[PDB]
Amino acid sequence: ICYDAFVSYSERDAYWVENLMVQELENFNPPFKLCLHKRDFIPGKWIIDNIIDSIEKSHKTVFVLSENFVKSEWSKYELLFAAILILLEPIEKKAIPQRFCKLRKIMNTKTYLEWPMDEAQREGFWVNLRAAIKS
Amino acid sequence: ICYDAFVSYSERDAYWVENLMVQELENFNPPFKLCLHKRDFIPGKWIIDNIIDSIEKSHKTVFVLSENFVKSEWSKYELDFSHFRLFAAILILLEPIEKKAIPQRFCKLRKIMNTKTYLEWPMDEAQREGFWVNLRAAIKS
Amino acid sequence: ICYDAFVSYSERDAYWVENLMVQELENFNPPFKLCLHKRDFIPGKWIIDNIIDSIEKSHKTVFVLSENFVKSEWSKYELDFSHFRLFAAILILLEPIEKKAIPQRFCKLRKIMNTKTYLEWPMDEAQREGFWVNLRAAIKS
Amino acid sequence: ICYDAFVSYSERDAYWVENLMVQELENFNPPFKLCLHKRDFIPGKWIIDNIIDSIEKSHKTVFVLSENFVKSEWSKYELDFAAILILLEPIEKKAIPQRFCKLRKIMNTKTYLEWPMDEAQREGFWVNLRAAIKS
Repeated sequence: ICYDAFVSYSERDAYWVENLMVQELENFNPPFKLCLHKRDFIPGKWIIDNIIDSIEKSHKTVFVLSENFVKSEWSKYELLFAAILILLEPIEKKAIPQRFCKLRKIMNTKTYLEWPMDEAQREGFWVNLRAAIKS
Repeated sequence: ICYDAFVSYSERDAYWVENLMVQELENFNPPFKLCLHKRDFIPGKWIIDNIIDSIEKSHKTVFVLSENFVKSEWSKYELDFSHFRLFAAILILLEPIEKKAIPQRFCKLRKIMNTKTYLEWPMDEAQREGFWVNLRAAIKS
Repeated sequence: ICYDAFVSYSERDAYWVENLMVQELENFNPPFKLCLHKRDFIPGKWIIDNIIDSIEKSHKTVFVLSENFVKSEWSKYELDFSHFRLFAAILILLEPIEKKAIPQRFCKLRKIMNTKTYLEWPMDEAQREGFWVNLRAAIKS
Repeated sequence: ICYDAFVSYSERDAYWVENLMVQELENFNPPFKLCLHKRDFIPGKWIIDNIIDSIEKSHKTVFVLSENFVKSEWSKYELDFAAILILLEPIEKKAIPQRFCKLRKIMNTKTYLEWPMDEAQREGFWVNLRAAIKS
């Protein structure tokens, strides 16, 4: 085991993950060891490779859910269920196709963390996230 | 499986790989069949593919370490290609690399640089005769 | 698995599949989960895969056989998807076909028209009420 | 088993395969059951699928060798591991890159059949072939 978490996010949500989340975690004290998929990996796309082995070499895996993540990043996983979900923006459970089940399942169960649209509550969001990670 | 070794290096440490090691390994008798990174990858296909097909079509992969390579090439072999479990891979430490200067995300390489299991290019021309003796020794293992 | 069954059919045989089979299966109670070939296959993906992403994403595969079908869409499963050895796959037979008009390259489909293992869709405006019951039971099987 | 033989060839040698070869066999009597790869399968490219399986469904496997066969068809074999070879055009064992070795093997095994450069021997070319095919 090498990192405390594998963060699977989408190139669009990149800003949030590589900037803000990285700030509230990799710059914590003591710091968290993060393996950001989109930042650390060759921007080419894959599966067997790393992902699993990279995941299995990190204490936890974070899926930064959002509509962007559905379009382009989920598609693979459907085709770890330990796993920490993060709902960055509200996704319409319905608006989610019926061919993307495992998501729905893992979704509805509610083993997820919801990022707040209210600046004030962010301070707490992390607190729960770090806790979840360090769980 | 057509090569003896797939040498992966940085353009920075070019001269050495191309003008010293190659001579040393290719001319040696008998000679070695080498696949060469920044000097001989096939068109069309994208690099990473070439890199793979190479890593795949050759007995061993010889990595030429150097702060500049750790900064621009090593990420690949420890992540995107983790599934290749390359860590039999031979490592050459061309120059010195302080451990603490190694990105924290690179645990395989850190374990490498701690286990001191790499061929270290000597600065005393005298000792190279031996360097070369283990490099082949290694490749041909 | 994310779908109860994946219906593979021609475009000439739609009304049947898309209006009846749907009504009878996607409106039962409790309703079924169906993946209709010429209806829910995504764009950004190439058909073949689009298929493999359904075959595997469903408990069973329903092959609405017809004359047209064999002509315009059977090949795919005779060799392309011949590694999946689909022959648990349900085989419907919506209309008659002369076993002599079936291409000789379609070995497997031959065996299909011999062991006559499939649900033939009846002309009997009465014996049909039982086709769909044999259908569901094949799916839910 | 179901096919008399399998034909692996480069899209660029089709006119010879999908034409001369066929009108010489699939149109013989009794006709041969041939499954030409570039002709019958979907133009998508793969490996596990078909090929080995479709191969395990023919009494033989015929490779139509030629510079074009290497540029687009052999690369696939060299990486993965009865066989009738049909050298269409003379291919110098030199031009064969050091990365096409399982090839220089089969090649330097001279277990092939050459396409004659003289109209005369043509009619004969087809004989030896049909032989090896049915044999």
